[PDB]
Amino acid sequence: AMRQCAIYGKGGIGKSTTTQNLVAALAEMGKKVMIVGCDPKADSTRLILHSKAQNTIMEMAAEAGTVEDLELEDVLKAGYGGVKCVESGGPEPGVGCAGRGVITAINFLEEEGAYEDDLDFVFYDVLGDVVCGGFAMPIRENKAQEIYIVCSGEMMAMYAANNISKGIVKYANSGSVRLGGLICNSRNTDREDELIIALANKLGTQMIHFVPRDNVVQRAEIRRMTVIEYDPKAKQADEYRALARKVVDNKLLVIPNPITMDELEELLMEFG
Amino acid sequence: AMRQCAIYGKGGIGKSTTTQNLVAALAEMGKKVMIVGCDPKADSTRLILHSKAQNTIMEMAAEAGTVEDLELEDVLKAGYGGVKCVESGGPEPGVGCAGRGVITAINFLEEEGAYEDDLDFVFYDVLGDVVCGGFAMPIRENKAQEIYIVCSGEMMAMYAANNISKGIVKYANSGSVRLGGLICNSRNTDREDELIIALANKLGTQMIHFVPRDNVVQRAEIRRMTVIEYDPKAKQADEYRALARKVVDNKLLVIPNPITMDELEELLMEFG
Ligand SMILES: Nc1ncnc2c1ncn2[C@@H]1O[C@H](COP(=O)(O)OP(=O)(O)O)[C@@H](O)[C@H]1O
Ligand SMILES: Nc1ncnc2c1ncn2[C@@H]1O[C@H](COP(=O)(O)OP(=O)(O)O)[C@@H](O)[C@H]1O
Ligand SMILES: [Mg+2]
Ligand SMILES: [Mg+2]
Repeated sequence: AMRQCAIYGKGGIGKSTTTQNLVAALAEMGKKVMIVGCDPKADSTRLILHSKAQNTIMEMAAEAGTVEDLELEDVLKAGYGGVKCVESGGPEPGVGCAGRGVITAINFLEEEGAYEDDLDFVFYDVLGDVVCGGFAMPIRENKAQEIYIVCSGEMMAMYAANNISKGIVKYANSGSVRLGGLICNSRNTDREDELIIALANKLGTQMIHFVPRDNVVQRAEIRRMTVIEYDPKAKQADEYRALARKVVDNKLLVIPNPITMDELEELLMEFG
Repeated sequence: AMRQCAIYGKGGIGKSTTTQNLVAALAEMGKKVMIVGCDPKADSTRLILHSKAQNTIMEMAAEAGTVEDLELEDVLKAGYGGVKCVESGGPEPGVGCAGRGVITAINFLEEEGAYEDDLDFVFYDVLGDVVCGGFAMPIRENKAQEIYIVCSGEMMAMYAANNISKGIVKYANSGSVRLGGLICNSRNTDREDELIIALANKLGTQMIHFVPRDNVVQRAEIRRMTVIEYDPKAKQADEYRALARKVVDNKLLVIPNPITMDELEELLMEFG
C-alpha cells in the first residue's frame, strides 16, 4: 500500500514550503516518499534537491523527442533523506492550458512504474487558484486520494479552500478522493487558529495543524534547504514533525460540505 | 475613443479593491466607465453596486435559455457615479475551463454594442494566477490594450507580474496589447516601493503608484462601498485619486522585458 496525498491551496500560501518540510520530516521518520510538482512555477522540489529548481518532464520530453524517449531513472531525482522528486512543468504563459503538463507527468509516472510498492507516500503539490484542466486531474482521475488544503485567515485563502472542496464534491460518485484536513499556515494574527478550526468544522473536516510564521523558514530556503535539514533543533522543525505525525495518523477523510459566501463572511466578521 | 485597460495580478493581491476605487475616482472626475469582471470569484463590482456581488452573464444566459435571449440593458447595472458593471462568471470548480465565461461575456458585450462612443474607459478585472483560456483572451484577442499589474514585495506577486509580462510578449506581433505599469499594493514593509520601482525598471515599465495599506479599506468594504464613496476625505481616497490621475495621464505603454528567476531572487535579496 501507499498513501497518495495532494496539497492544494491558493498561490503563495505556503504549499511548497509546507509539503517539502512535511516530507523531509517523514523521511527523517524512515518513510519512503515521492514529491510530484503540479504547479507551473516548478520550484516544488528545490528544497529537497538543494537546487535552483528542477528540469520538468515537459522540458525533458521536448529535448529528447517524445516522452517515450525518457526513462524514469532519468527524470526522478533523489535528495534529502532519499526523497524522490519530479516536476511536471507546463506551457509558457499565453499558450495552451497551464495544467497540461500535469496530465503528461502523472501518466508518465504511472506507465513507467514509479509507483513501486516500497513507496509509503506520494505527495502532489498542486496549484489551486483554478480547479480545471490538469489541476483538476488529480481529483477527477482519482490520483490524490487524500487532499490537504493549506490556508490562512486571509479571505482569499479560505475562498480557495471552499472552491477546492466544491471540486471534491463534484467527483464524489467516482473514485475515492476525499478532503483530509486544513493546514493553517499562519499570518501570526490573533485567533487565526480558531478561525481555521471553525472553517474546518463547517466543511466537515478538521484543522490538522497550525504552522506558525517563522523567519527560520526564509533562512533555510535562502540556502535551498528544508528547516528539517537546515536546523533540526528549531522549534519550527518540531512543528513540521508534528504535522507529519498527524498526517500519518489521520483517519478522517470526508466528502466536504462547501459553505456559502455569507457563511464565509460571517466567520471573518466574528473572529475579527 | 475609449481606453481599454485590464488589471491583472495574483489572487488576493488587491485587483478588485484597487480597480473599483480607481474607477470611482475616475467617475468622481467626470469620466464614464464600465467595469467587466473577468475573475470567477465574481465580486469585482460589488463596491460600485453596494451589493453582495452581481449575477453573472453565464448564470443569466442559463436562466434565459441562450445568451441571445439577454439584452444589454438587462445585464449591465449602474452604481456609484453612474459606473456600469457586468460579471462574466465561470463554470463550477472541476468543470470545464475556469475562464470560459470571459470569452462569452466579452463577445456578448461587443455584439450588443456596450462599447458606446461615450464611454471613456473600460476596465477588465482579470484573474492572473494562470494566463490561459479566457484569462488570456483579453491579451490574445486584443481587448485590453493597456495592462496594469497589481503586485507587492511578495515573491509570488512579483512572479505573477513576470508571468503576465511573458504573455504580453507572446502576442506582441498582433494587436496592440502593452504593459502600462505596475501598481504596488503595500504590505507596509520597508523599501517596498523601491523594490517595485526596481522591478518595473527591469521590465521596462514604471511603478505608476504606491497604494498604502489602510484599514479604512476594510471599513468601507464591510459597508459594500469604495473608500471614495465611504469617506471622500480619507487619505486613502486621495491615494486612489492620485492613481486615477496617473493612469489618465500615462503615456508609457511597452512590450515588457521579462526577467529570469535569478534576477527576481537578487532583487528580493538586495532590498532585504
Ligand atoms: N510558516 C512560514 N513561515 C515563514 N515563511 C513562510 C512560511 N510558509 C511559507 N513561507 C514563505 O512564503 C513564501 C511562499 O511559500 P510557498 O510554499 O512557495 O507558496 P506556494 O507554493 O503556495 O506558492 C515563501 O517565501 C516561503 O518561504
Ligand atoms: N490597500 C489596501 N489596504 C487594506 N486592505 C486592502 C488593500 N487592498 C486590498 N485590501 C484587502 O485585501 C483583500 C483582497 O483584495 P481584492 O481586491 O479582493 O483582491 P483580488 O481581487 O486581487 O483577489 C480584501 O479584503 C481587501 O479589502
Ligand atoms: Mg509552490
Ligand atoms: Mg477580485
